[PDB]
Amino acid sequence: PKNPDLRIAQLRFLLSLPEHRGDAAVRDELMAAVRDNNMAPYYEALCKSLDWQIDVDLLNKMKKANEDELKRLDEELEDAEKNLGESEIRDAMMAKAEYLCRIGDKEGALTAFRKTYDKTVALGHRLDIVFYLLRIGLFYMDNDLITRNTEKAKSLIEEGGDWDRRNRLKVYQGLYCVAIRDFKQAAELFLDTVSTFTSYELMDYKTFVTYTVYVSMIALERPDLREKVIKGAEILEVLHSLPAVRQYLFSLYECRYSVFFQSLAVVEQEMKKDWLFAPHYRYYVREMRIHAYSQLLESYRSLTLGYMAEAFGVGVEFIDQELSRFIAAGRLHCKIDKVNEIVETNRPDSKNWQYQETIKKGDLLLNRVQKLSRVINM
Amino acid sequence: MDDKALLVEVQLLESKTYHALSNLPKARAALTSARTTANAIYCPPKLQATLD
Amino acid sequence: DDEFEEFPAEDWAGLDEDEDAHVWEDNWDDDNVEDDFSNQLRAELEKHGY
Repeated sequence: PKNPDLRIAQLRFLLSLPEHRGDAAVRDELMAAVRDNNMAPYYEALCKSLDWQIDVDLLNKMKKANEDELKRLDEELEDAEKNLGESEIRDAMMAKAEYLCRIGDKEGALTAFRKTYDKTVALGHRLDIVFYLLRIGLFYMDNDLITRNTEKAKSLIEEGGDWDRRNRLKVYQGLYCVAIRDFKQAAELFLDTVSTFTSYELMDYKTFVTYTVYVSMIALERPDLREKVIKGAEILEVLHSLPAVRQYLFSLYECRYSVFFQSLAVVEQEMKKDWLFAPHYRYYVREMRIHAYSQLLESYRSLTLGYMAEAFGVGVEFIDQELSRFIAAGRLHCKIDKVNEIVETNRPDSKNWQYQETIKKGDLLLNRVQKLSRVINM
Repeated sequence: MDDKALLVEVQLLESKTYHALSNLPKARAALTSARTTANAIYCPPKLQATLD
Repeated sequence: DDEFEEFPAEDWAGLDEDEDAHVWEDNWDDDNVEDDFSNQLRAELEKHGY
């Protein structure tokens, strides 16, 4: 239906340093526009970029003509006949997404889809509206609709058939991301699906595999990710198709940090132009850095800063600053020494960490039990 | 098509490529299908040797 | 249950539009400034030979 993110994120929403404000991407968006003529991408285009040019209404004329003709056709087919369930009405709303979603908006289409959902019985229509409006709320920054539709599908709709919702975790790539959800869950369903994709509507297979690798290597640093993302068959095959992603993954796995950072810079930049850009490109490149640092610091007791810089890319002072910032944040258990130029790891053994966790969890439980006891018996 | 010797050739080639892509389980599945479809056909000594 | 009216229940103005209204539990480190990666790397090794 509407695959290429409508080029709108890369379009003039990536100005300044990314600078993406006019290029062949605008051409691609405009050809996707003129075919099935649309004015909805022209809202902001009626405001800031190509505000009041000749084409702005020179397309609007036959666009309005075509949409009026097709809406008239749908209204005639809806009033003349009385088709029930999955019917010409659902055709009217699916067009209305191919239309007013790409004429003016989702609101009319959301209403029409709600109506036909009240009228229909089968489930793929509900998944259709889920992904329709997930992408629409990626155009207009909507998440409550996505989670409402996801709950409707998973909790209630998924009692007949199955095998569909999994990829609609794409929202979970960007829901709780900068703490827990750019990974963990977003990887455990990408992995569970990479064998059986069957959802080419949202994204091609290669892009899906890149997303899966990206989220899995932040979900799993070396907790035997290899059992699922390196020994994985389909992932390996598509990586044979994608040299850059394969190098970026195996560099981290094979402790080739010098090239892992160059791969991570490339990932950051190519990630800064996506539906995934605005949410967490900064966060992802911080987390992967911390992950690689912890991987190197593990299996070491005291590392010379020079050895780090020569083996971790560059920047003795750069590495000093980064380690300082990351230890200050509480992650990356290690203590950095100055001009002696040593970095000492202070990872507590199992017993000491166990005692600390006992203290923490028991303090939580004790505060809870104290509160409970005091509100009872006055 | 009733032709199977060429079918076995194609299945073996598919398994070879699948192995070359590190897609080992799917390569094994294609090889098993080739073996099944060859245990019912002439399978000349070259094809048998190649399959083994 | 006490409503603690002795402390004025500080009204959140007019429930004005927030920053994001996102679901996005973040940390203290997400608010700093950064300048990509590769620039740093070349800028710190061409002094020694890159």
